[PDB]
Amino acid sequence: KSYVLKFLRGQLPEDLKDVNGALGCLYGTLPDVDEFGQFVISPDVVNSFHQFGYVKMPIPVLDHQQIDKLADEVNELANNVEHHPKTERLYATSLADLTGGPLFFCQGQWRAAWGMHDLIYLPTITVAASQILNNSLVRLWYDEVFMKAARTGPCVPWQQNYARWQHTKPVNHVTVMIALDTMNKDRGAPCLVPGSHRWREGGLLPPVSYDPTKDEAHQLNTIWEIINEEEGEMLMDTPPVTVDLRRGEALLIHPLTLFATHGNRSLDAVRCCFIHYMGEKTYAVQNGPLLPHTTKFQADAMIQGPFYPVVFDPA
Amino acid sequence: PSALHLIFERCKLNLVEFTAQDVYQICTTAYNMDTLGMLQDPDFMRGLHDAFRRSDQTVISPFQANLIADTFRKVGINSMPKEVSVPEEDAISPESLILVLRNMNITKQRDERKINEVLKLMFPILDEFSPTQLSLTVTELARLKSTNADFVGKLAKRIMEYNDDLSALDISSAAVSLAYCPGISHNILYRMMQIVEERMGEFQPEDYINVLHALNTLGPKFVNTFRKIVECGLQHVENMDAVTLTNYMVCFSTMDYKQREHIDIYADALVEVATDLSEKDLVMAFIALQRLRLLSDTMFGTMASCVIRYAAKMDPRNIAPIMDICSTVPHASDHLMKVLMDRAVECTRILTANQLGDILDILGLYPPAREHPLVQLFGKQARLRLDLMGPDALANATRGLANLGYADPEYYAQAAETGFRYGFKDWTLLEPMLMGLSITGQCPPTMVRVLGSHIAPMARSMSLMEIERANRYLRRLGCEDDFVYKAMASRVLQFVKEVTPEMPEDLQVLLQR
Amino acid sequence: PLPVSYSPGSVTSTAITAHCDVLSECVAKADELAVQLKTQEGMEEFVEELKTSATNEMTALVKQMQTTPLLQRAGMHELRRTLYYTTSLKERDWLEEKQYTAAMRMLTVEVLRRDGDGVLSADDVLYVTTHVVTANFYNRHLWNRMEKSLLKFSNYENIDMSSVKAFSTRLFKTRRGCAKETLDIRRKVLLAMSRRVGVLANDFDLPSLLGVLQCYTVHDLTPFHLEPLAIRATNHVGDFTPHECATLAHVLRKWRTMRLEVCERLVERICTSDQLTHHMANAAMIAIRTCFNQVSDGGRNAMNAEPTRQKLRAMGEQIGCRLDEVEYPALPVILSILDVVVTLKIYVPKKCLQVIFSQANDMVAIVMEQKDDPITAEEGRQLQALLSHYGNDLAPELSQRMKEAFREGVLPDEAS
Amino acid sequence: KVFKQDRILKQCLDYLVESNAAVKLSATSIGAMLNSLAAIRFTYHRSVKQFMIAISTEQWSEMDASPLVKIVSAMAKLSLRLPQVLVHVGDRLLDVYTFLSPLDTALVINSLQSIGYGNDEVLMMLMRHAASSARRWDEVSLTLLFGASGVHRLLRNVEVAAPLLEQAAGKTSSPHLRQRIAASLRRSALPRALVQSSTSLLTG
Amino acid sequence: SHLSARNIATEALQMKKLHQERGGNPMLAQQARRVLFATSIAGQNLDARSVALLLNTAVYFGMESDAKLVRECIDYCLKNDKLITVDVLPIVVTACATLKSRDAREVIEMQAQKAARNAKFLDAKDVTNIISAFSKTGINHEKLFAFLSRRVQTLARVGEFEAAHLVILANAFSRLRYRDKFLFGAIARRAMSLRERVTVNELVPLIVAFSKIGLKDPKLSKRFATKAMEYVDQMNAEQVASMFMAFAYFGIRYDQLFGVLTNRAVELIDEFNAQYISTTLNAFQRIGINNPELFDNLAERALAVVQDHDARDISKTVTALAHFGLKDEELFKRLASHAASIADQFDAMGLVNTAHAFARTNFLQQDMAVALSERSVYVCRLLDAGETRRLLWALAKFQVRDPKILTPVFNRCLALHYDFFADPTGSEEIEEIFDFYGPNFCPPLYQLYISRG
Repeated sequence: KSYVLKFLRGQLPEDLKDVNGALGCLYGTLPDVDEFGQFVISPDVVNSFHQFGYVKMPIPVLDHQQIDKLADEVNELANNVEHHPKTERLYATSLADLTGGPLFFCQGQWRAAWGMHDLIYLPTITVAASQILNNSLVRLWYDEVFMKAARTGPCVPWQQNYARWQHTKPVNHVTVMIALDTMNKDRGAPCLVPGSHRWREGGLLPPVSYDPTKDEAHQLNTIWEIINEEEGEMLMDTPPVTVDLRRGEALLIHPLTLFATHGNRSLDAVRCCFIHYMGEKTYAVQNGPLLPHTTKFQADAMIQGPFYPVVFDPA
Repeated sequence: PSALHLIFERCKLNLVEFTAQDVYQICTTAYNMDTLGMLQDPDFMRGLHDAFRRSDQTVISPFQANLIADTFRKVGINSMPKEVSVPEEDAISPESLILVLRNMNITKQRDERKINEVLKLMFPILDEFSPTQLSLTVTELARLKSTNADFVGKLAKRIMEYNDDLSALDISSAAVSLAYCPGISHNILYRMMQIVEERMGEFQPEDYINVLHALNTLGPKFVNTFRKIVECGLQHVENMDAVTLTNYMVCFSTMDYKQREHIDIYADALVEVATDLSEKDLVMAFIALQRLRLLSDTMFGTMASCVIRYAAKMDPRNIAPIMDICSTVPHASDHLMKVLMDRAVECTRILTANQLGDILDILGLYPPAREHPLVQLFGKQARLRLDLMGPDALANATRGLANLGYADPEYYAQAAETGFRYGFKDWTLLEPMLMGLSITGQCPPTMVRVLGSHIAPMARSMSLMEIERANRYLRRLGCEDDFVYKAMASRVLQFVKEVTPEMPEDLQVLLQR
Repeated sequence: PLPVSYSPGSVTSTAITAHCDVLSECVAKADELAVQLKTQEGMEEFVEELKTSATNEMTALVKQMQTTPLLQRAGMHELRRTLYYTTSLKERDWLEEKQYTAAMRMLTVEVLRRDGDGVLSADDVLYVTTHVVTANFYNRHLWNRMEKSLLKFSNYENIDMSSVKAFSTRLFKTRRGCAKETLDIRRKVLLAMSRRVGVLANDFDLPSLLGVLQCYTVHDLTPFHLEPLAIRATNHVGDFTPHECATLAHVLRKWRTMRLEVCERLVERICTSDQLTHHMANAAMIAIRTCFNQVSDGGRNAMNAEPTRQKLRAMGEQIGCRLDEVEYPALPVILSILDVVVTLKIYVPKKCLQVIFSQANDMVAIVMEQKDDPITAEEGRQLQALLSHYGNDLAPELSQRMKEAFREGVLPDEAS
Repeated sequence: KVFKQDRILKQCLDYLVESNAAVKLSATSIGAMLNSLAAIRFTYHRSVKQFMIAISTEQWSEMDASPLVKIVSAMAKLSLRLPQVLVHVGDRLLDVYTFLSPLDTALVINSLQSIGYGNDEVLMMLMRHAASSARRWDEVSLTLLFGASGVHRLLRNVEVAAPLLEQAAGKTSSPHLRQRIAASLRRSALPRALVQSSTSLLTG
Repeated sequence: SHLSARNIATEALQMKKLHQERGGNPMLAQQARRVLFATSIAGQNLDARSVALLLNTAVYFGMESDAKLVRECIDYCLKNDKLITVDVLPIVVTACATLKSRDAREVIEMQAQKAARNAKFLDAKDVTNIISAFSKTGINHEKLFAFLSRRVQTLARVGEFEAAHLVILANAFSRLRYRDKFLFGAIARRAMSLRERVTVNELVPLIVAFSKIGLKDPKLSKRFATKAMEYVDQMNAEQVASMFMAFAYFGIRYDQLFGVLTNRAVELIDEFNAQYISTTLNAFQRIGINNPELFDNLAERALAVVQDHDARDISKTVTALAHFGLKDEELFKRLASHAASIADQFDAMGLVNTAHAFARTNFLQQDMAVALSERSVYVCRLLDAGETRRLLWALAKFQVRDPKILTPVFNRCLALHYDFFADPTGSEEIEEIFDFYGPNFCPPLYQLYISRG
């Protein structure tokens, strides 16, 4: 180990993936090995997720005195006057053109900012994700955020998560979504079909078409293009339902579920976060990096490395 | 209720169009009564804060904006009002620049660039100021600590040329704010004090306070002025607000009045009225009385009864002077010392370096302090704070702990290591280190050599008695070198020109060595 | 058949070259109209026409680069020329802010991409940084990477002779009002390529030496590697005008080169002027004083101290007898000259004293009579004292004038 | 609508004084126009000053009290301290001070204190009038009076302050105002017994 | 519990001191991060000292220019430069060294221009702290350092400084590349006139700095050599390695001192770790002296402690072993295997030097080959002409021939082709590269190679 100068002995590495653990920010630190058994989720929630393809948590997982700090980090990550430091360590951001737009997103941001690094290891969601994945180990894949603009905030059409995850051999994932602010059907709350995860025996629906200028209603009524008569009858049986979220509520989804999110009609912005987990027994498909500037794997190599740290391990 | 729920939901989701006056009204009605839950719904306050931040603030007076920020900060969300820009060409006037400065001062955010700009723009239009506006801008500038003396001098000249168009309190404020600016020429100060002297007939009790404060800040150079005011005070000593008499005592202490005839009568009046003082004025009344040497038993009992009231919850920076004052008084006040020690025990973790050093110093020779727990616990903290202590605090703490008999061996080793990179300017700065190292008498030889090399140049100064202490400390520490002993021997020979049996054994052995 | 994206920085091109030729013709015609000036309404319509043809051309160019991928296929020289024009058309304000910001964003994105590709050469970093910081455009990553890439001195050993002159002239003439946070970067640009200047020291033209020394001095930089240049100035001093010689005196003093012999040879050129100017007089006086401080009485050469001091006083008199010909811009110049005269014991003719004191009186009248704008009270103290030492007859009115001015307290203290 | 478009209102306020129409206007109209201009924090103060100067002595001689208090309040909230108009207000207030309602006295006291008016005798007579109707004062008037800037100077005589001190304790209920008045009592010329007794009930 | 911001500032300063110079407890760092992540200064009203201390301690613990506390402090230091006296100038200047934003640059330049106006009106402690803090950042204000140089020269004629002042001044002046002979002469004069008060713990760093500055003088160098003789039995491993490094920098073959230091160091072989081994071998390579018996012991000890090597240690040890001829098969296999896992930590120097040293040694592992070859694309923009040529020769000996790896290297070689083809030390080194690749690979580079030059 080389000699570190006297006034540099407390700093941190450029990429926060190296600190094998959670910083002492936000919540104190990880609980002891025995103290991990209080975050468990009631089985009824598990059956509800199995049936409807999504489920909400009974209690919020964050407090306002932490959500305000997270929103401060999110606002800082969007500066177009002084670009946020550690920008080059992100997977991809909408500000790569130095102009941005009415939508702001960043992926793999836990490698760039404090606090949000500590969010990954929050027990109250990691243990729930472990329970959803049949009581096994969990692994972070990549985290991203969304911030809509003011009353001209665009929407996101219907989508299936696995449509972006062809590189994974099995369908063994889960997604946790955090609402950083109060959300509503007039502000950008999500709407998802309560049975789209049990269609075509797990098949993947054809990709949807969209136009970058039409109104939100037209982008919402393009679902009929994909479905057939059989799926149409279930659509009549199971109409789409929108869920409203307050500050700090969490929603668990399934990778095969159709989902979309309305636009922004309020007077300001709105923020939300998406975290995607794996279980064990997960292998790549092709030879190459799953994400830009990540570790390369073999055609049938198990997925593991520094960029995909373990979070929670039962027993 | 039902409609209330809908209104609350519409407010939280942030669709309502709120103007700054509406948020001010809602903040007021939540601040004063809050019968319905406003400060206990965090999302409502978050939405209101967002509405306030995004809304234009240019339509409200500074005080209401400060109230909005204050009521926001209570519930647990930070908030700062938006700053203001300097007015443009046509909007310039003597009234708008004063508004800019006033908003700067009220909201507790200051800036030098805007101050420089407004003081550059004020000069060409200086003739449009009303005679009651200059006495406002003068006390506004001196509240921003703007060290610019020529502009304030011009304002003072214009004010004094307009003497008859101001009230007494305006002159009071002008004097007190003027005395706070360092670079003023003294002739202007003389003329302002003369103007104050001319207007004794109209003064009020608060309005004496500013003149007394100005005289205290100025010093004895204006002594005759304080001679006149105190004379005018002779007709009201029967009833004054205790703060006024406290200021009289403070000015007496800082002026060096050589006429006890009035000091005595003022102090007798203060004796009975001092019971109404707060902490700060009580402490500085104590200091003022002690410096002019008037503390006797009759007033000491009353002031001990007055200070025991606060003794349980003293502010740490007001403890050391009280111990110092009670040190230099022969009367019996052991209980006040006991309670002050007990209070200072609790505040050990939050005490700074200098405060702990002085507290330990003042307890150098107190016998009841030889067994109180502060002999050890304080020292423990002295172990940690040692990396921040300056030479003065280090010397004071070492002197106090050595006089109390603190038996930690490595403490003085670290003290010597710390002091070796500081250097010493005098014998007093070095004596506690040797005294502490003398509690055991052994230490690594290299530091002994360094101490000898430091002592050698200092031999030329201390007198015959102190050389005895230096020899006693050196010989016990196993010193061996010679160019130190001969240096002390030369100074000893400078006084005594012959070896005689009168000198003690250490002088005898030094004279033959 | 490996793909390579390198192109020379000084050859193939795209239509960006044609657009840049159009813009060059436009600015050349603007300077041609300026030449026609050196009527006004006759050229004004053509000036408006040039502005319009610049604005429409910029709009077309930015739309072309925005809509279709042309940046990635563009060569390096087109990027350099486009950056130059995007700045120069804004300093000589012709462009609207939004267009300029968008064009700068696009150019910086492409430059960062090229740096990632690594095809950037040593000369291109110098050109880009010197033509970015001067226009004062803040991009954090570009600035940080250019700062880091200027620390490898060995790469900058092969810069062309015209390149150093162009960069130095560009970085020099914009110094008078530079923003603070850009100063440090400037110095790095001047230090990464100093060694090439040091080795080229034998090839620069005569006025270019003075220009380079001034450009290095204004940035508070006097590196030892450039010390030979000043030496050359001491050798070829016979070609400069008295103004340039006076500037060279101060430059030499700032370079520690100032010795007795160089000043002794220097004073003659200042003497040869038909009419003196205050810069030359001040430079001569300060140089004479410093070289009087140079000679040492308590030293190994105590044999010729006074024979040298008398000579120095001799020139001092020779320049003093002609001091009545010069205008004095401000009181501090008068104070400096009088201080040197007094502390050096140089006789001056009474006519020059009369002119100096009359000018000082006329200048000091304004501040006192206008009751504000400045002269410090100390300055008035020494001026009154100087006249009192030299006599009241120099200005029998300024005596009571300064006395009254001090009585009214119209001159505030320096620390006030 | 709180519509801040001062560059438009400047034209109207310039026209009002260009045509010499500022003198014949009814007093109530002036007391409404100026109060409205003190609602959006007008900026071009010089034009308002030239508007104020235009009105002559005849108008101030017999104005009703209700528009007069509006005018002085608009002047105070606009942060204006015109010298030669304050003397007009002061001597005109001599004849109509009895007709002032308690709310009007409460408004006038702090409106004059906030503009640096230093004619002590008129403020003392206003304080005497306010103490006369002490039983007739409600909470809002107490807030406007005791919350004035530098009210300590207006607590001078014993008989001009005690008559309203009780009512203050009985009626007002906001603790912050109670502590404000308790702190302000300590900087007056009232005796120690009365100050101690008043603070014995006031603080809370 | 909750406390005012000034108490927080005091405890933060003590926490920084304890972490810096009294053992690196990780718990203290974590607790300080927790306390400082949730504290703001806007509400309160404090003087410049507490705000500057908060900014300094926050920046020390790894807070970039994005957090709330840093911005809150920086705006204040922007708006109140007059409240920044000479007392708080060095604290803020040190605090802004790591930050490289716009406001940080402007604050630093404000302090720099203020410093070279109070040059004459300073004292010992302020001069020392100011010069060290300015040395920390990397400023290039020559006039400021000259103004401080005259002040230190004058202040040294009355003899106030202690050993620590001399150490700090020498280190700070050396690190800034200020080659003023008279200043260091006065420093040395004040050092040599302080009898028995320069302990070895304060003597060695002064020698290190005096070696690092690079002034050419054999007289004071010989004085240093003779003065260091009497303490040869007193140092530990670190000071021995530092002395080797410093005397290698001096560049004078003081054979007597080298011999006695060797006989001292051979006793302290056990206490040597990887860092001292690398430092000693690098110093011996730089000076150019062969000492076999010591080399075998150092090689065996490094074999015993392979796991502890960093990127710098490997880049030094492998280069020294390749240069000196002493080869150990097992040690080299372990080093290559270890560097396989640490392939990401190499900087511009380490990757190229390790690859070249491995290539010349004919010890070509394949895991190391792929791990080091893949990394070349990331760093290729930073290298120089000669380093790129050496890396290309190492890659040609590595036999990779993969366009994904090779494409940026050739672009960079074309970028610096003037220096690339004007290096006599390696004129034969391009022959093997161009033999291995062939004309069918890079037509422009081949055309330039065939051309005269």
